[PDB]
Amino acid sequence: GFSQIRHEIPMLSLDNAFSDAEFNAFVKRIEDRLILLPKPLTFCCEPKLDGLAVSILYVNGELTQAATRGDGTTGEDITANIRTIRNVPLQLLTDNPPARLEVRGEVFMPHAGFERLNKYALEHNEKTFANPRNAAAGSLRQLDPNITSKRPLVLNAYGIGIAEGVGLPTTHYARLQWLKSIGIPVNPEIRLCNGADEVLDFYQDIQNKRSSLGYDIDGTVLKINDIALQNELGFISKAPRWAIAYKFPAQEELT
Amino acid sequence: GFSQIRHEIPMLSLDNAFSDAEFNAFVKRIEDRLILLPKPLTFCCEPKLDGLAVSILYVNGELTQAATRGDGTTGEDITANIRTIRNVPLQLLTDNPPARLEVRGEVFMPHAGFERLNKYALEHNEKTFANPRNAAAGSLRQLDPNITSKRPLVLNAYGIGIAEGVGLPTTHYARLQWLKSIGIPVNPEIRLCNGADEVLDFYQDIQNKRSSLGYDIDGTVLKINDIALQNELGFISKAPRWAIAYKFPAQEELT
Ligand SMILES: CC(C)(CNC(=O)c1ccc(Oc2ccccc2)cc1)c1ccc2c(N)nc(N)nc2n1
Ligand SMILES: CC(C)(CNC(=O)c1ccc(Oc2ccccc2)cc1)c1ccc2c(N)nc(N)nc2n1
Repeated sequence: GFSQIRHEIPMLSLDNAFSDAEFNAFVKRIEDRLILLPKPLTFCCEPKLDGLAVSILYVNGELTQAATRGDGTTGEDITANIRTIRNVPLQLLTDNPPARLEVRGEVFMPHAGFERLNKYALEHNEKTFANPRNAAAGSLRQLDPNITSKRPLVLNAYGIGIAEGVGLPTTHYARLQWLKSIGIPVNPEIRLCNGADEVLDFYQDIQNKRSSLGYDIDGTVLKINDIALQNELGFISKAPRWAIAYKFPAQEELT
Repeated sequence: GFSQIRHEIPMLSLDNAFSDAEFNAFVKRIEDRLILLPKPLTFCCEPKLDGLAVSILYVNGELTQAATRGDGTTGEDITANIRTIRNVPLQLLTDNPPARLEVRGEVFMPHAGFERLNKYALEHNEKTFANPRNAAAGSLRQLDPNITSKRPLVLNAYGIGIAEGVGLPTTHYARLQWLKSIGIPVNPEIRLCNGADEVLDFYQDIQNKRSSLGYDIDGTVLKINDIALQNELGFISKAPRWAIAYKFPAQEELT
């Protein structure tokens, strides 16, 4: 199979909200927690794309390795597969590439590609992919990078992991803009919002085009723009490093 | 339904190991991480019981509230249900109860009870419980605490959450012994181990009696005994507090 890769920096998951009610609930939880509410709190609002999350490493501007999210802590080495994705640059353009930079984002299959692939499948006696999401995951997680080569995949960056030879801007949005400039792809629907009301609008606007843009949008990820606040706000951890459950082999049936 | 309760302190999950290989892997990961290996590292080795995890709160010795684990961050108020569990004390015996103490452990159904309950079910035209685990969960999560009253449940403590009017000992094992003395039930199979080899023995010994003791044992949870090291070792977190995914309502079918 694929070589396993332990992410130097974790690939955390997200809590979900399925209503404005739960969303404000989330906001309030933050306000209280924050030492002093800046008023009115700015969120970097970006669309959540339907696909597979991946981590790409750049060493002095050169794409050197990539992996799948895995369990969030260990993924699979899909470097070669990643190089086949056109919109993924092999070289960051800056003249001053950080020592090491880890770009994170969604790999996905737009409607046109998805539709074409499935047309081919059906007409050639092969189960079609249920959705662009699943199609993406399979197209990408290929032992033979040539197959991945022929699948229409696209990368939309949303974050950074390791980062050394740099002093990243203080705001997430500023960071995404930097990633753009150095040649990395990031969704253009990302906007800045002040206060729930404003965010909720973003939510509505995006939802009213979750499929109209040419690709699938799962929902919207809302993040506090100010990096300092992020550090302050913390991480809703779970599972200790000092312990572990060593489970017994499954119970067998009678007979 | 049940009133929701947000755990003041989280109810973390555990990583698993299904082989000595993965176990040592876990140990090594710790040794490296630790600033200085004390040699040879002591683990509090306790059996992992098959059932439901619960959190019981004592205010000045009095059981005042209890809840289910939920998603680890929010559970259900099952206080009344808990009071029906015999081996759960309503009053900690010490003359000096902490301001507030939160005891955590597994609620479960031993073989005898499980078997009896199911005998009744079958003979009265009712689906039997597949296992003591499931039977426990259902017997406990009852809107009517009287039903829970008639199900044979048992509590085996394994940890502490909130703790105020106290200065808990420096070792987990010391802490469990304290919980015993103040009247709380804890599994007697808990032993102390030095170095993998020793732990691995515990693993074998317990596995060779995972059902022979009169109740079901899932596996064995291994923890570093020294609380200081625990703090040092940290928490393998996942999910930020500064962000959240606001998902769109599910996709609908054609027609
Ligand atoms: C926000 C984050 C959860 C990424 N963030 C991280 O993975 C992450 C990881 C370690 C961090 O810091 C730590 C460093 C060391 C230890 C622990 C935490 C901080 C953020 C996320 C996840 C999924 C997303 C998605 N599908 N679409 C969009 N648009 N954005 C998304 N954003
Ligand atoms: C070790 C722990 C994961 C409990 N520990 C915690 O829930 C926990 C929670 C917050 C902690 O500290 C924090 C406080 C605030 C924020 C974050 C962490 C530390 C431990 C656990 C889980 C399941 C067990 C089981 N089925 N059987 C046995 N025998 N032991 C078990 N032990």
